[PDB]
Amino acid sequence: SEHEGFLRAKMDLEERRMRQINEVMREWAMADNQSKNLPKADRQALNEHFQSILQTLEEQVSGERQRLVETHATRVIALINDQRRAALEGFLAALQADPPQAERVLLALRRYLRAEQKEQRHTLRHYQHVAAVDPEKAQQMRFQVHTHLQVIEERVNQSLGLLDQNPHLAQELRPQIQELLHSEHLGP
Amino acid sequence: GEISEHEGFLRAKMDLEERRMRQINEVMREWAMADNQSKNLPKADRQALNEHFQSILQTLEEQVSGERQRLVETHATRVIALINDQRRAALEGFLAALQADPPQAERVLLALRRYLRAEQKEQRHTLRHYQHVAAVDPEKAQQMRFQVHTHLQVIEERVNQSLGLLDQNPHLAQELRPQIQELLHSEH
Repeated sequence: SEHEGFLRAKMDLEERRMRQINEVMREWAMADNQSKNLPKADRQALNEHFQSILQTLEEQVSGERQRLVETHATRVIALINDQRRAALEGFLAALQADPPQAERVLLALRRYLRAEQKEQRHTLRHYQHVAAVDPEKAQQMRFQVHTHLQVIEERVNQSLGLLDQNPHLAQELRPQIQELLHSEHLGP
Repeated sequence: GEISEHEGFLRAKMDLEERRMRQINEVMREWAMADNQSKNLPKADRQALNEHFQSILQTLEEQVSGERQRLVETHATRVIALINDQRRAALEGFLAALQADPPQAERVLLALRRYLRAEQKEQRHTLRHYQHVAAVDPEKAQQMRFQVHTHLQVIEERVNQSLGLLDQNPHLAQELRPQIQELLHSEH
C-alpha cells in the first residue's frame, strides 16, 4: 500500500533525524559547559560552529521532506490516472460487446465514475490542505483546481455521451445512473 | 488529559476539514456550473463571473488558514502547559518521597522514574517540534534554533539537580545506583 509505505517512510525519517538533531544539541551543550569560562568572543565563535551544523541539517530535513511529499503525490496521481484509464477501457469494452449487456455496461460505468469521484476528492482535498497551511499558494493553484474539475466533468459527460449512442441501453440504465451521479457529485 | 487533548484535537481538526471541504466543494461546483451557463455571455460578464467566485474562494482560503493557525497554536500552548504541570507534579512527588521519614527506596525510585519520564517527554516534544518546523519552514527553524538548545540544557540541568537531591542521601543513592543508571541509559 502506497499509504502504508509513505506513512512509515515519514516515520523512519522523523526518527533518524530526531536522533541526529539530539546528538548535535548534545555536543553543543557539552562544548558550552567545557568553554563556560572562556572569553565572550571565544564563546560566540563556538556557538556559531554548531549553528552552522544545524543549518545544514535543517536544510537536509527540508529537502528530504519535499522529496518524500512530491514522490508520494506523483504516485497517487499516477494511480488515479491508471484507475481511470483502465476503467474507461473496460467500459468501452462492455459497450462494444455483442450484444451490449446492461449489467456489464452498468458495472463498467460504475467503476469509471468511481475513479472520477476519487480523482475529484483528491483534487479538492489537496486544494483544501494547501489553503489550510499556505493561502498564497492556494490562491495560485485555485484556477488550476477549477480547471481540473471541468476536465473531470467533461470526461463524465463524454462517457455518458458514449452510452447514449445506444439509445435503448441509455434509457434502460438512466434511473440508476442519475442516482449514481447525484451520490458522487459527478453529473451536470 | 494528555491523550484526551490529542484525540480532541484530531476531532477538532477533522470537523474543521469536513465543514470547510463541503463549503469549498459547493463553491467550486457552483463555479463549474456557472461556466456552462455563461458560455454565450460577453467577455466582461464572463470575467466578472470568474472574479465573483475567485473572490468568494479567497476569503474562504483565508478563513481556512485562519482557523488552522488558531487551532494549532491553541493545541501547542496546551501541550506545553500539560508537560510543565506533569513535570512539576512529578517533582513534588519526588521530593515527598525523599523528604519522607525515613525514605523508602522503592518509592523514591518510582517517583524518580516518573520525573525522568516527564523530562524525557518534555525533551522529546521540544525536539519533535523543532524538527517539524525544519521540514516545513527552514527560516523559522533557524530562528528558534538557539532557544531549543537553551531549553535542552535546562532539561539536562534539571535531571542533574534531581539526581543531586538523591545523592544528598548517600546510602539511598548507593542502594539505587544500579537501577538509576539503567533508567538513564534507556532515556538520557
